[PDB]
Amino acid sequence: MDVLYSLSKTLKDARDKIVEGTLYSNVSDLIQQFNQMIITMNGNEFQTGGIGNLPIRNWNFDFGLLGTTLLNLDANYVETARNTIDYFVDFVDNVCMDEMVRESQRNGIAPQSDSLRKLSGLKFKRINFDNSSEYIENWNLQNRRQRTGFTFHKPNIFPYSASFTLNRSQPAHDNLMGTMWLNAGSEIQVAGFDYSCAINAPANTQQFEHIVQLRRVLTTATITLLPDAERFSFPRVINSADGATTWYFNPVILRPNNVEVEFLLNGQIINTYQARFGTIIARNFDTIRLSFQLMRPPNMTPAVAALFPNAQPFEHHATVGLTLRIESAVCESVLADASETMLANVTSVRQEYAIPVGPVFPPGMNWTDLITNYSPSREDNLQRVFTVASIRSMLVK
Amino acid sequence: MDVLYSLSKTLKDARDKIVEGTLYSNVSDLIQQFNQMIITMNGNEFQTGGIGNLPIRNWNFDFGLLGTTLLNLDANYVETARNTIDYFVDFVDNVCMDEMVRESQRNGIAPQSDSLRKLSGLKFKRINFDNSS
Amino acid sequence: MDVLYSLSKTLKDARDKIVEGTLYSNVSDLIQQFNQMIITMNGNEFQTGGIGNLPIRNWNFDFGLLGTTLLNLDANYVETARNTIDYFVDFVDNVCMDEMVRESQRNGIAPQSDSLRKLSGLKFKRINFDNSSEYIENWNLQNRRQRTGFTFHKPNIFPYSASFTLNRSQPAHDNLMGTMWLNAGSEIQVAGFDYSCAINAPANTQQFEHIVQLRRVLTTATITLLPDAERFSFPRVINSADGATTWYFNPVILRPNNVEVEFLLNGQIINTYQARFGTIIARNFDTIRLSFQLMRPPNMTPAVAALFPNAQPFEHHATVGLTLRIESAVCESVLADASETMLANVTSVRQEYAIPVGPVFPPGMNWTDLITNYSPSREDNLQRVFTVASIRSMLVK
Amino acid sequence: GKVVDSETASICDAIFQDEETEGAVRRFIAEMRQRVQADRNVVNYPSILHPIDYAFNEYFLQHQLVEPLNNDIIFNYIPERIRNDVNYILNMDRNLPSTARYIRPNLLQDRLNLHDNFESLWDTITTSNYILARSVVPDLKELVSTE
Amino acid sequence: FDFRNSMHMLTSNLTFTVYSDLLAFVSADTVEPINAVAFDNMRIMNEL
Ligand SMILES: [Zn+2]
Repeated sequence: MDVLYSLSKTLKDARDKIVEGTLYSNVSDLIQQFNQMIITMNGNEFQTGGIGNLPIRNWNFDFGLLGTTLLNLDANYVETARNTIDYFVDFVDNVCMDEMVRESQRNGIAPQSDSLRKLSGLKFKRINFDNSSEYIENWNLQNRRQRTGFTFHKPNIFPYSASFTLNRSQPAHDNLMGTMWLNAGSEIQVAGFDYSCAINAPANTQQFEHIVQLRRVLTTATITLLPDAERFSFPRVINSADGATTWYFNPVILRPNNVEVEFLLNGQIINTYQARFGTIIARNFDTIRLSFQLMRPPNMTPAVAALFPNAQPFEHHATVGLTLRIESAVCESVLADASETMLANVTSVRQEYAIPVGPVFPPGMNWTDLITNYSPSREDNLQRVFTVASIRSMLVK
Repeated sequence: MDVLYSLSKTLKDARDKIVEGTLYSNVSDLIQQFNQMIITMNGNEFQTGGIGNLPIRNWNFDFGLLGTTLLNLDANYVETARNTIDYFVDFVDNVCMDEMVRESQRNGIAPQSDSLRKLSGLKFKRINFDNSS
Repeated sequence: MDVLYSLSKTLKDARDKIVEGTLYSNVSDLIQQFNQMIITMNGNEFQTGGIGNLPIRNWNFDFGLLGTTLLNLDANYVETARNTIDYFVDFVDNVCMDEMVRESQRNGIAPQSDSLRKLSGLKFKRINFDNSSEYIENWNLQNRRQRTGFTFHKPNIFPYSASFTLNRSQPAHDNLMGTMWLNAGSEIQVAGFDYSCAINAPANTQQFEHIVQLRRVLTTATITLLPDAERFSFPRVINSADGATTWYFNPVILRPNNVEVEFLLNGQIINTYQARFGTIIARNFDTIRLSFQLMRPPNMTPAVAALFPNAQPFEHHATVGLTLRIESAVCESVLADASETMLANVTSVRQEYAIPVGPVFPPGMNWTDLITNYSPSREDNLQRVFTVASIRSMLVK
Repeated sequence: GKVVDSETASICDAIFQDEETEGAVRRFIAEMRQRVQADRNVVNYPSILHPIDYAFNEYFLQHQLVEPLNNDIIFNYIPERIRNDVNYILNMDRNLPSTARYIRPNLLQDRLNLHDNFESLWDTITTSNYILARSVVPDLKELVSTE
Repeated sequence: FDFRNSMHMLTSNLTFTVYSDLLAFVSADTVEPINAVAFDNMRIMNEL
């Protein structure tokens, strides 16, 4: 594995620092490393493919070296080199892809392909170098084991969930009380509604609460919290809980009262914010709890009073809400987010080559399904597969 | 300050470019820089923490250099190194944190901690490098 | 065979006694043994698989000895070793598994696989050592016509059997007398019922008896015997013997009278216990006989008298019972028990690789079927297969 | 047991006897033998130096400026031309043991540009390179009788 | 002085044979002068 990495920063820090011009000196420490490789290789036959629509190109090795008898690289030097790199490029591609599909329950955290199982071999370790690519940096630290970690802009921690819970309902659905929400990606929107506008509620206040349990702990999260749930601020016709009929939601929005957001870790409050909208920090949590209330306005102008009668029919439905977005955070486990192409790379290679569904990943690498049942096996396979995708993107995008 | 920086790219470009195998010459320019540090250090005691729930861990120095001999690094080389880095890691953490809280109305732009006020010292500037962050 | 064993205690007492640190002469007597192996090997080629979903892997040998030096083992020494062990590990696994499936009638006790048939070869015997692993200790002694068994637990000697026998019945099933039981694993529960509460029985006592014949003799058994059969102390609706209808059982429990447990061997009473509940020892037996009686209470308070009228309908059914559990015992034949993973290992490897049903073992290695018809062939194959599973578990769990 | 060099030797025999040196020492010194693999050309000999000494001698080993040698390389130390100049015959006769070893000629070009100021010295070079030349330029033959 | 920290193991090769001058191994004759040819290939010195 670590092997694999080098093979690339080798080529990038190569196809990049080797051009018509420069002084040798820039590459002395480089050229060397390079050659070392060629040697170890030459003579070993490699096989890739043998699944779905994946060609089976075979590769032989018999390549010359790189004279160090020069100062300024003459064009002629480049071309006689690029021609030798373009075999490694078109190679690695066919290598990544091959181990970017196979899955294993028992040892999923390990290598699979007849291509890689041979790389972890000892006689090859003679290469490894310059491990500063965020992902490998983290692969290693995970095998000796310690405080690993990554960076994500608008991460993808919430499996898609869009539903409601009626705490008070009746067949006609003309006087409901409950909450409706949308948890997806890095965002949560939740609204609490009370058709009666807390007319018969103690202190004329109806309490609401929304709890979201993350499948992985997020640390160092920068979060935007805003009052109101725009998504649930418009008229809707919704299916009843049993699917037998449809109800009408005609919201009128009031400010959420006594807003309290708690970021908990193992049941303990790590961060708590009372009615603080804007940017807040949640430093370590596996659960978010949003509590908010609808308080019947004690003073109402005629126009307002008219919306909230003492008796049914209740035609304007009092609604309070919150919107929470995790802009950035760190997670000890790999996740999809709004900037990295890893998930898309893995999913794309599998789709393009018609790779059959395996025993670990959900059909189509479906994110919601994956994060909903993010087992240790899925995570180890995901990390292996994401790390390979990142190695590949250093050369092929 | 700039001091502080180095101490890291030192370790990263370190805990990263040093793996069982690599042909030496990818680090010759690196090993050197490293050692230089160790020297300047050894012999000077340090103090951190001293507020809220921030432990008051104390530190000392006295470490062997790094055989620049070998041509290809053997596993044994790594471990005898990682063990020396893990003291600098667990150190720097306790260092950053210490000056990541103190504040000053007047010159609230300069160093504060008894840890850093000693770093800006002159005998230390023998380290700075690779400021691309 | 014995060969196989060594290959492991070799590795365990290896992957264990060899670590960054230890002084020199704590491995001298060990290192040696090791090398000896390598030699014998290198050159000989091996093959595994070719049955069901079993990967047909090919193996080769050609590994250097050692640097039988350095005092306090330097890290570098380890790694250059672990890399050579991990080929033997991943090997042996593929070896055990291969001979952990093949069945043979006539003479099934012996080796089968193209992998092992070559191991029993003579040029290989240069390896055997440290046979303190309970199982091998017993394998050998068995090839030497001699006695000795294994220590088991909450053993699995009783094939599942849950039934009843009506000694007095009639179409309406309103005045039955008989017994019902559950024999399973290491436990027996049996109840004797008499709807008439021995109203017309001699001495107002109804005798009951339950006999269980073990398929193998158990020696040195520690047994818990308790009055009452909780399993048969509640109301039931049961199918009639002919399956044509259902009867009602409405038990009321009385203490079993004149309890006598006999542990017999070849028809002879070896141990007998009269009304002794708690912990008892049965030192050697192939049969258990439980005799107990229901004695109509000679004196009854009104509430009791009301349950037992002189004439039908009999609505409360007098029931007496016993519970017997074999906590531990020794058997000269391998058996499944509540602690060892052998049966589960063999069954699991066969299931995972979709191994076809063979001529010896019942489909799915079904324990009840196996112990019910525990033929010599099944036992020899089971022992071979259990011994291999135990060799495998020294390295792979 | 066979060991590294003289000093290495001495030391052992020496300590072996300073009674107050852990029974482990004798042991190690004892049973510890050389490493002799015929095939391959491996030789791992037990040694003893010092941190700063190992330091030295070490690199001396890891920088044995000695590349291999195939008929092919001999053939190659030859100008791409000439070989392709029929007029000249080439052929091999001696064999090559997988023992062959040479020392790189190190022919990095000019490095120093003297051809743009150090006239004084160029003149001395040219001169030189020139005489050199005459020494080679084959003499002529079959002329037309002067007279 | 601490022993174990001074004792090292040695990676040394085994039995080379160093060669200098080189060339020599080059067996080479030459056509007869009357048969010369330049990159031309027609013949150098062709005025019989
Ligand atoms: Zn138990």
